[PDB]
Amino acid sequence: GNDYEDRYYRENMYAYPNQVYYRPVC
Repeated sequence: GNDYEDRYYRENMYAYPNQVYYRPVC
């Protein structure tokens, strides 16, 4: 399985945040 922070690696790279968003900083 996997257990990260919020739940999974969502606070890193799940779908939305590729970097921050991706090109724009957010």
